[PDB]
Formats: sequence, C-alpha cells, structure tokens
Amino acid sequence: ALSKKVKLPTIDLPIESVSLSLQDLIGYFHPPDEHLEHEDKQNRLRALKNRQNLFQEEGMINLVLECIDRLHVYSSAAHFADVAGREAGESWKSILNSLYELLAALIRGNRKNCAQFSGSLDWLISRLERLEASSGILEVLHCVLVESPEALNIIKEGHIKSIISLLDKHGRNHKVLDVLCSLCVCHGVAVRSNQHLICDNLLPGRDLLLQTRLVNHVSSMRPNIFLGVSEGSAQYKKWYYELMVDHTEPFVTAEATHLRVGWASTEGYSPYPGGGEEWGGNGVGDDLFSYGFDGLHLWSGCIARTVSSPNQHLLRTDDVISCCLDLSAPSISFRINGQPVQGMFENFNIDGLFFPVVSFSAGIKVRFLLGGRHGEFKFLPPPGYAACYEAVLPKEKLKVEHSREYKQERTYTRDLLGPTVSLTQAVPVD
Amino acid sequence: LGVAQVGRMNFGKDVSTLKYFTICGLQEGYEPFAVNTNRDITMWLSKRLPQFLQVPSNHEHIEVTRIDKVTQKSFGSQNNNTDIMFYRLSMPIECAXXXXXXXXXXXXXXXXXXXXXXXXXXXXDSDFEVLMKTAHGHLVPDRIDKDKETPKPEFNNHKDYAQEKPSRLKQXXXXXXXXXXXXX
Amino acid sequence: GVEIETISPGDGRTFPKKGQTCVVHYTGMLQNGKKFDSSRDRNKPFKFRIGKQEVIKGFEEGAAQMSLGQRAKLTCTPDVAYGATGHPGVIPPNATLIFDVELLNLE
Amino acid sequence: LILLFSRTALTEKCKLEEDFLYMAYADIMAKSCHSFEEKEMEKQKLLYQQARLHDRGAAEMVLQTISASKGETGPMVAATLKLGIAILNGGNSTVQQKMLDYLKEKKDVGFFQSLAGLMQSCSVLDLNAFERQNKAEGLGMVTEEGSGEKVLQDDEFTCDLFRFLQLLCEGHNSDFQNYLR
Amino acid sequence: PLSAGLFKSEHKNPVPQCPPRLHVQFLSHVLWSRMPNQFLKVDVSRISERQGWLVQCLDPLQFMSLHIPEENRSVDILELTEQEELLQFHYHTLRLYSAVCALGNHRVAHALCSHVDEPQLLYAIENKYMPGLLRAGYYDLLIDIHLSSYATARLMMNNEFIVPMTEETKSITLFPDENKKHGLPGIGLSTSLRPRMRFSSPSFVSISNDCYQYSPEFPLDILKAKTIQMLTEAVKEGSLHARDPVGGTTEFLFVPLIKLFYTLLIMGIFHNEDLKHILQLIEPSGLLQMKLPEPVKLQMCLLLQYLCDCQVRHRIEAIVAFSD
Amino acid sequence: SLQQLISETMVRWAQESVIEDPELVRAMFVLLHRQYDGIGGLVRALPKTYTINGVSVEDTINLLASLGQIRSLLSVRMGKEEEKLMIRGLGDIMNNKVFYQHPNLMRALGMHETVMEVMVNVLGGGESKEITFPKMVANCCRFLCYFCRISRQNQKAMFDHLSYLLENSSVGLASPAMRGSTPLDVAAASVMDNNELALALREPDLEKVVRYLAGCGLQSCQMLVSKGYPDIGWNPVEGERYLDFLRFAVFCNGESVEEN
Repeated sequence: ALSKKVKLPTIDLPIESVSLSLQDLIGYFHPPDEHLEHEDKQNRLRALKNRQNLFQEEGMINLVLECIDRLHVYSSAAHFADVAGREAGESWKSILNSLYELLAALIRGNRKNCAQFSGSLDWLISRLERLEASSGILEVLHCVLVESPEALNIIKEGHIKSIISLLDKHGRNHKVLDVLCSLCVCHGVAVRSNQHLICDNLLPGRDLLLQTRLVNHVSSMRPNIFLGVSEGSAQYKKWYYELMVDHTEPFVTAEATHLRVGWASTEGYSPYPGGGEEWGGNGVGDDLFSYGFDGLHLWSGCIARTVSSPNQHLLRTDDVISCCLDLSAPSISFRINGQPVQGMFENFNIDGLFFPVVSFSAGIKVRFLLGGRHGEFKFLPPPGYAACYEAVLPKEKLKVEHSREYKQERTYTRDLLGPTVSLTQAVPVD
Repeated sequence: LGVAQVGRMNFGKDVSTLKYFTICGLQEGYEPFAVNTNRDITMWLSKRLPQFLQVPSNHEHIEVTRIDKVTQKSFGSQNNNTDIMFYRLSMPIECAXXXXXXXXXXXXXXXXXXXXXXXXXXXXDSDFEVLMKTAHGHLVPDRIDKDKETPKPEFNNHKDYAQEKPSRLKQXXXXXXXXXXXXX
Repeated sequence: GVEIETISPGDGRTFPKKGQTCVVHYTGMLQNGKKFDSSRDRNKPFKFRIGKQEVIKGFEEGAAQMSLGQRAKLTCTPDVAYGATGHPGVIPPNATLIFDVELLNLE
Repeated sequence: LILLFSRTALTEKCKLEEDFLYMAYADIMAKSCHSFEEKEMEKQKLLYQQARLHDRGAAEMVLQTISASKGETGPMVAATLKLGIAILNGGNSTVQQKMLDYLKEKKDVGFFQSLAGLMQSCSVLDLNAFERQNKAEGLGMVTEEGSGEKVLQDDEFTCDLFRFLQLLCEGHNSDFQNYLR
Repeated sequence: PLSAGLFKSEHKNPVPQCPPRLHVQFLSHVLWSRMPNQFLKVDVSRISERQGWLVQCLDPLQFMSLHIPEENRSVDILELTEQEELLQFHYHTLRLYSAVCALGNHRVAHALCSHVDEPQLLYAIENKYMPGLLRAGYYDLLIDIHLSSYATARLMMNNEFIVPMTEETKSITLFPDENKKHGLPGIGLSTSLRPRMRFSSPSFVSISNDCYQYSPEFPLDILKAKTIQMLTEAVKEGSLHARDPVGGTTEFLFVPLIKLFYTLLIMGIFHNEDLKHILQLIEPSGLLQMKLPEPVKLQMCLLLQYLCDCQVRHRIEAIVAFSD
Repeated sequence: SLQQLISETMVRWAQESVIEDPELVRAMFVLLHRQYDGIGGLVRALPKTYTINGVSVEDTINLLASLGQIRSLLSVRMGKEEEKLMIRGLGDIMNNKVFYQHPNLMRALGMHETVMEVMVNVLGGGESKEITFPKMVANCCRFLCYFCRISRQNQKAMFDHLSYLLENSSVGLASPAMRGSTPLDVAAASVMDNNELALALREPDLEKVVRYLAGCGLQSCQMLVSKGYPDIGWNPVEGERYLDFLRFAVFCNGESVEEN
C-alpha cells in the first residue's frame, strides 16, 4: 500500500512482529548439533525434513521470494527510512538478512525443494549484485547447488560470468570458489560444459586468482666503500672499477641465472639501502636505489630498457666490463669490453653513500677488479676516474659484506642484530 | 634489540651447546622450547620497509567511512599528536604500450609538473596528508571527460600531496628528493 | 610482424631450412611478464619440423630466421600468434607473445 | 561392529541398502552359534555362544534391521532373520526380555508393520507357473530354476521368518504373546 | 571515462560506482618478515689474490612466491602461514583447480599445468615448511592433473581378469608356495590384459593439437624416487614423535604422501625391486605398528586392499596357467 | 603371511581404540572378512575371468579401451561431445571382431548393464515432455538389440531388464526414424524366438502393454497433430508397434504359445 503510490500512512507495518517471527522460524529450522546422540540426531533430522516438506506444500518459499521481491526495490536503509519510517528503515537490512537465512534454512537439506524451485535461479543470480544481500544470496545459491543436480542443468554462461564478476568486484571471497566447485561437480559426476566455462572464463587473464611462480634466490656482494658527496669535504666525485667472470651457466636449473652489476645508493646517510625486502628474486637495478646492467638491458626500478651496443651479448664467461661513476653533472656509466655502452642513468638523486654491488643467482664465479693492492686493470680508466682501493679511507681495512645483513648459511650461532647508526660521520670552529 | 645491539638466540637442538641448562632446568622438569623438532625455527622478525595495509576498524587516530549524486570515501581522526600519512588506493591503473601521460588539474585548469612517461606501468592512486585536528580530505571518483579522481581537501592545504604512485616503500616527512632516474 | 633480439650468438652459419627439423628450448612469457609456458620445466627440448604449420606462425617464422647455438627473444603479434580469440583457457584474446628460444640441434 | 550395524540401520533412508558387509558378517554371527552330560554341556555352550553376542547389542540390531526394511523381502531380511534364529535358538528368556524391553521403551510401529508387510508377501505356490515350467521342460531340457523352480519363492525365507516369530514366543512368554496381539 | 571504469571488467559504464575492493590503504609499519631457513652459500676467496677479488656461488637455490596482482607484490609461499585469509583463499584456489579437472577432463588439465607450473608441484610436495593446507592441496592437484585419470582407468579394470594363452603366461603355473615360502604380493609376472598408459606432451606453441585426449606428460621416475625418499624420512620422523610434523599436524604429513604413494602403486609402477623395498618399508617382523591417526589408517586400509587384490589376481593367473 | 599380518593389525587397532568415522571401521572389517574367507574372492572373480588366445591380444586391448571410454563417459553428465564419443565407442565395439567370437566375454564385462544405465540416464528427466538425445537412445537400443541377437544367453540377460524398459517403451514411437532401435524393439529382440523366455514372460506386463495399446487406440498422437495431420480419433503407429511386440511374444518358432 505504501510502495505502489503515495498514500496516507494508516497502514499496518509489523516490523518488530515480523522480525521476531523470522527469528523464531530460523530457530525452528535449526539443524541439530553434531554433539548429540545418534538416535536423537536422527529424530531431529526426520522432524526437520517433515517440517520442510510441510512448509513446501503451502508454497511458502514462493511467499518469502515475493516478500524479498517487494523489499529489494529499495537501495539502502536511508532510502527505506524516509519512505517507511525510521524504525523500518534501520531494520530493513536485518529483515533482509533474516529472510535470506530463513530461505536458506528451509532448503538446506532437501533435494526435493531444490529440484522444485530450481526455476528461480535465473532470479537470484541476476540480483546477486545487490551488495547488501550478496552473502545471503551466495549461501542460498551454494546450498541449492550442492544438493540437486537439476539446478546445475540450468546454469548458463551468463550466470558463470555474473559469479566471476562478483568475485572480481568484491575481492577474494572463499565462498565464491566453493560455489564454483559445486558447479563443476555435484554428485560424483562432472559437467564438462561448466568446467570448460570456468576454465576459459576465470583464469586466462591471471589478474585472478592469486598467481604463482618458482624463482631463484639472489644475493648481492658489496665492498666497504661509501661515497657521500656534499658541500665541503669531497672525494673527487670520480670512481671506476672493472669486473670479470670465470665460469657462468645460462640456465642452471630452470630459469636464467641472475647476474647484474652496478652502483646502489643508501637510505639517507646510513647503510641498508631501500628496495627489495631481502632474499628475493631482485638484485641490483630492481629498485630506485640501485642501477645495474646485465649485458642487454639497463635496470632501474625493476624496469628493464634494452640498449644498443656492438655485438649484443649477455655476461658470458671471460667477459671484462668497466664501471665509471661521476656524481654531480654526469652519471653512472658502463663499458662492455672496453667501448662504452649507449645508455646511462642521468639525473638521479645523489643523496646517499654509493657503493659498487653485484647480484647473482647461482653457478657463478665473479671477480672484482680494483688496482694496486686488490688486482690489475684490464683496461685504462677514463681520465679523472679513481678506483675503490683509493676510495677506501686512510688506515681502515676493506672487505666485502653481502649487501645488508648476515645472509650466511649458518646455524643458530648467528649474530642477529638491531638498528645501527649513520657511521657517526655521515668545517673548522668559527 | 636497540641501536647497535647484536645477539644470539638458542631454542635448543644442541644440548652440547646449551651451557647452563644443566645448572637449572634439567632437574625441576624444564625442557628447551623446541626440543622435539627436526628442523630449525623460522625466526620471524619485524620487517623495516612499511608496505601498505587496509585501514583497520579497530584503529585509533584514523577513521575511514564509506558513503553513497557521486560516491566518496571520507576521513576522520581524533588525536592530540600530528604526523604525515601516506594513504593509497587498493589497486592501480594500468597503462598500455601507447598511452603515457598524466595531467593534474586544480580548481582552475591544468597547471602542474610534466609527469608523462610510462611505457608499461601500474600507477596506484595516492595522497599524502598531514594530520590536523579536523581532517576531512577525501577522494571522489568524478567524471568530466575521462578518468578523474578528486582528492578534495579542506582548510590548511599546503603540505598535502595527491598523485599516482607505483610500488614505493619510504616513510619520511619530505617534500622533494623523491627517487628518480632518466635512462638514456 | 615478429621481431628478434639476439642474446647469445649462434655463429650465423647453419639456419633452419625447409625439409628439416629443429630442436628448440624455450620459455614463453606473456606481455606482462607472467610466464605461460616453458620447455625447461619438463626437461625435454621441443622438437618440431619446419614448414608443415605444426606450430604457431610467430614461432615458425622466428625459428626460420635463427641459427644453431643461438639464444633469441621473439616478440610476436596477436594476429600472427593466436588471433583475436587466443588460446582457450591459457592465452587471453589480443595478447602479444614473448619467447626465449635457444637452438640446440639442427637435423 | 554391532554399533556400526545398528547406526546404519538407524540412519533414516527410503530403502535398506544391499550392505554386503552386513550380509557377510550376519552369516558369520549366525554360524557362530551351534548321555546327559554331553547334552547339558552343549546346551550350556550354546547359551554361552549366544551370550557372546547378544549382550553386545545384536538383539536390538536385528530388530532395527527388520524395522529398517519396511516390509521388503530381500537378502537383508533373509540374513537378519537367520541371525535372529541363531540368537534365539531354544528358550532364550534373556534375549526375549531384551527384545521386548527395547520394543516397549522405543515405541516404534516400523517393526510390527514391517513384519506384517513381510508376511503379506512371503510365498504361494502358483499352478500357472508350475504347469508352465512343466510345459517348458517337456518342450526342451531347460535347466532347473534355482529359487525352488520359481513356483515357491523364498520358502526358506518364509520358514525362517515364522521360526523367528515362533521362537519369540517360545516357552510361555505371556507378556510378549499379548504384545504380539 | 571513469577511474573505476578502467581497472575492472566493465568499461562501457559511465556511472562512477565504488565496489568494496576499492578501499584506501595507509602506509603502516605493522608487518612481520620471515627468515629463509636456507641461504645461498656464498663463499669469498678470502685470499685477495693479485688477479682480483673472487666470490663464488655454485649450489642452486629456488623458492616459490605468490603474486598479488591488484597490489602488484610478490610474497614467498612460506609467509602464508601467518596470513589466515590468503592461506584459506589459496587452499580453496587449489581445490577449485582440482575440481575443474576432477574427472577425465584433459583440456582443462593441459591448461592448468601451465596455469601453475610443472616443477613447483615437485618443489611443494618435497618442501618441509609447508602450511599443510597447501601441502594437501598441491598433492591433490598433482594427483588430479596427471595421475588421476589413468589411476581411475586402471582401477576400472581391476575386477576383470582377461588372461592370454602366451608361453610367458604358461610360466607362472608354479606360483611359489612349496619348500616353505609364500612369495610377496605384487612380485612376479602379470601377463594379464591391463590398460596401457600414454601421456601427451603439454605444448602451447603447437597449433592444432591432434586430440590431447589422454593426459599431460609428467616424469614418473623422479616422482617415484621422491615418493620413496619422503616416505622414508616421514616414517623416520614419525618413529621419534617430534612436535613439528611436516605441514603442521601428523595427518597433514602422512595423508597426502600416502595418497600419492597409493595412486602411484595403482598406476602400475614400482617394478619388483621397488615393490620389495616398499614391502620392507612396512613389513619387517615399521609403519603398521606406529600410532597412526584415523585418515592415515584409512588410507593404509586401501593399501592393504590393493595388496590383497594383486594376490587374488596372481592366484587367478596361476589357476588359468595350470588349467591350460 | 600377509593374511596373518592383516588379521593381526585389523583386530589390534580396534582393541587399542574406539574408532569413529564409520568408513574406517567398515573398511577394516571388510578387509578382515576378505582375509578370513579367502575363497570368496575366488568364487566372486572366476565368474568374471576369461581367456581368449595368444595371438589376438591387441584386438581385445582395443575392446577394453573402448569399454573404458564408455564407462568414463557414463561417469560424466550427458552432453553433445559426450554423446558423440559414446556413439563412436559403441560403433567401435560393433566393428570389433572379438564381439562375436567371445559372447561370454561381453556378459562377463557387463556391457549390457553399462549400456542399459547409460540409456536410463538419457530416458530420465521426463516421461512425455522430452525425449532428448534420440541418437544416443537409438545407439543404445541397437547395441542391446545386436548384443542379445548374437547369442543364446544374452537374450536371458536382457530379459531381466525387459521389465523396466517396457515401462518407458512409449518413447521412440509415432516416428518413422528408427524402425529398429527402440526399447520396445529391444524387448522384442530379447523375447524373440525362444519358447523358454516366452513362457517365463509372466503377465505383470502383457496387460501393461494392453493398457498402452488401449490408450493408443483411444488417443490420437499429439506429435502428429503438431506435425499437421488431420487428427483422426485414434493412433495407428504406436498401436502397430505394440501389436508387433505382442505378436513376437505370442508366436514363437512357428507354434503359438498357448498360455500367452
């Protein structure tokens, strides 16, 4: 009387009465608990089946279906409140939930009920996108799909698309997957049509579901060199070192062996540069605080850009490469077998304490090439560019840690460590 | 462990290296924590990089509400201390091979930096807001001619930023000095 | 429409030619980097005879322009690889294909 | 095992399943059971053999299996009746009292109406089938029908059922005689 | 036209709606990381030789990671133990993968082999720090994609004994039972008509596959050797009753492994020497005498059922051989 | 010693613990019963064993593959590719050479039951509102017809199912599209040319067929009226089929069966 048109509100709307009746009916159709005697549980099951059949005979499932038909024409509690009163508006959602729970409970165990009103699944799936009754509609759909194979016979391509779109719109819901499983198999018998539809409509795109892959462990190796450029004390802003490899394997087990090298920044004036968490498939160049090169592409922020160079190649065995670092006006420069490559990372932030670094996956023998006390140079550095063995501070030892932490294959006797300081040093008195 | 603190942990598995277990514990019926195990403990730690998380309802000094004409997702806070916050949307916009441009239009017309470079990326919408006593700056998906998000601010809008960002895990109160590099 | 990166050289002397079989070893990958196929997971090289259209046009033509002992990255187009329908279930419609093919032997 | 069979018979269904396990184990249970000292010793050991399985629930299990058939002549009832015969051989007053107490404490009609349905369709000789088989034999050497030449169907089952109904009243059990009426 | 209309399924809708997936995320520090229990084994030369600074890495190491696409982030498999929602969702994803190819559906199985991997199934079944639910799910997926079809087909002809009249058939008439011996179940000559096994190679570059009507190919020798290894150290671990069974509780350790072993035994592998080793893995008078849970003994009952069925088949074959 | 060990462990477990999950206890007791009876397996399996020869092994392998495909398609819901594969398998079983030399092997493998309740799945769903997959029904009917034709005992085997298929024999009538394949026609082929089976044909179902004939002679065919026929007040097609079946039931080997 209120929904058809604007009429004077001398109408009976027993909101609390119908809510109490719905709760009482939900309790009336309660399945027996599993912590009961077998005989009593069977008696309760038989009584519940008799009650469900008697309710079916009066066609009251259709009655609650038409009740939710008349009640779903609104959009929200606010929409219902100004039309049917504040109490009805604020109880509308609860009434919808109770009605859907009662509908599910009336049909939870029956095969006959599901076969009887399977003809209404075109309706429920169409209104599944209510967004305030989606859980109840999904529960009813699952409990009607599990029991009667007749319901599966009328499931069409559009319903599969609707369910997949509901999953893609509402997120990772584990009940949608159960519904899909029930659609695929009902009673020891499979539906090849539904299986094929789900297979070719759910995961060609890989945006869903949660993807998966097997990758290789990668770690880095860096020496005790820190390079901080600022006003005042400067270190010539020019560095250079070479690199060679003894043995390498293009594919050791299943994927291409990671092998990159470059210069990595730091966080402020402290070690532990930002980027990958640690123990990943990401080395140097897979973040914005490291810039690496692997022979074909320039890596920066896990985005590779291929670069031209005479005789394109990966870092095969017996390959000598050179790395130059200038800080202020130019940037990090690479040379493959003497002649420079045709790409380099200009206009990058100079904040941080830069250092050389090399990342590898497995099956590799790497040799840093510094001068003087640490080795020879296979090629002549460009003018001005010094090396790391001179970059080391006067009267301090120089060794090579991995990149950040104790990435050592060791037992419980590992020195597990907390935060550190910014070296306490990274102008005369007036 | 605090600053410059290094230690060692022993859950068992080496009774030959459990030094003072024989002094105390072995007599009054105390066992090592993981004595009946065949493999070492995973040893979880507090990770340092602050990745994004969904706003928890049971979180104070932060409240996000959803309403809905046009839709929006409004904010609120009740706190006595202020900081800078790095709110980000759930999932990003993917740019194909050809398309590569981003224009920021204020209350007037287009007037911002030339951020138009993306061969194939995923820009996640975000805004970095300073916490005020009353902070209602929120996001509204609007429509003029194409994809358009309006991060509507309120009074005291001078250090809040609104843009689209890829995976970036850096917690600090700064304006510029953002990580960047131009490959030639 | 298919294009090639050389990654490791294959001494450019022996090519797959009509009336022959080629032994390749590949790790196919989608445009977004999500791997969809690989011949190294099953630990057996892929043997295919050239000229009888038993593989897709992209792989066929890319292998036709390769050499023994070479590594190549083949970038293909949807029309030359799978068309506007793609592979049902695996390859989405209108998707570009990336293959990391290494040539082992040439009968 | 008895509890498993009892729960299977107690679970609500529409028809009693074949349950080859039950059919096989009722066989073994029935065959487990069976000049003055040599006749008293065998009677005492028969009582002991019946006690070996009637205090573990077989007396109620047989009744539940009979009630779960709703009057359908088949191998299930054919085996449970043999088990009842084995468990009720002689005047087993303890077993009779257990059965009567169970029936009275669980006021089920599904046992007595099942018995009535079973007896309504036991067996009758049919002259049509008999003379028809005679004609078939005269026309050609047809192999004899296994189930009593198809003229008397499950005569052994009928004899076992009526032997069960008799052993239930064996002695002078007036309480159960009046209960049967 | 809209922000929301670009990163979802639909694009022709100009109405700016906000589905529940669109939730604001704030950069927070409440997060835990996990230490890998195995490291890369990086060794430095430590000599500082005159020809350079040498570092070495020879031993391979691999791990598997989920890729949350809407967050564009990769997370190790072992980190799912703490995350309850992702754990349950991926378990149900594995269940759906099994369901879409449960019965003899081979096109979907061919799709699913690439949809996950070939070798990560081996990695997951071999790994020890598995959440348990994913261990069982990956075991079931490995069974369903490759072994389930032929295992079912061979179980379909289990109760039918068609025996040829070849000379090799006329050789087991002795059925060794005399001079104080009984033989071993499944050991000897079968010479009985059984369905053959043949698996098609999964290739997605081969246009116009003929029928792919049988199965995706899977290496069986590696799988059976690994099954032997895992059963051996599983019984070794269960003998001492440790407090960290693989996959959590002991049923997660035993039920999927025993199920894979059982279906491998059904398939018609483990030739006589392998069958002997498996027999001495249980029989010496092991695994029957252990305190096993209900599902574990339920599976081992099926194992004994097959061990009796093969004896029945051997008896039938010997009877036919003598009858000839 | 396997029987000894299994009898050891099965009773040991039940002695140690009270066991929930009735499936486990059922399996344990089935195993124990198998171990003790022993010869039960032999007496259950020898009726299903068979031997053919040492030369035709690959032919019967093709037979077994076809039967396995048929059973796998039985285990899957009814469809277009399903019916095509089932028809191809049935045709392969037709053209098989072993299908003739060893008719006892067909009964041992139970092909008749398999095709019976392949066809029951199709015939279900409805009674007089849908007869879908008519080609599948026809292939099943012709397979059963030929299988019972080339024998003396497959007729007896199909006589057991004759009672059920007469209930739904109304399908496939009033259409000259399969003059052969029909449940009524396979009933006729089973009862065909055997006075033993004709006598064993009791009369629960003769008066059933009489009711069907009376209904056919009273009612016209809704099918034909939808076709566009002038709607004569009776149906002469289904009645003719029923009369043919009754003729085959009554007249056998040139001598009328007196009781029938």
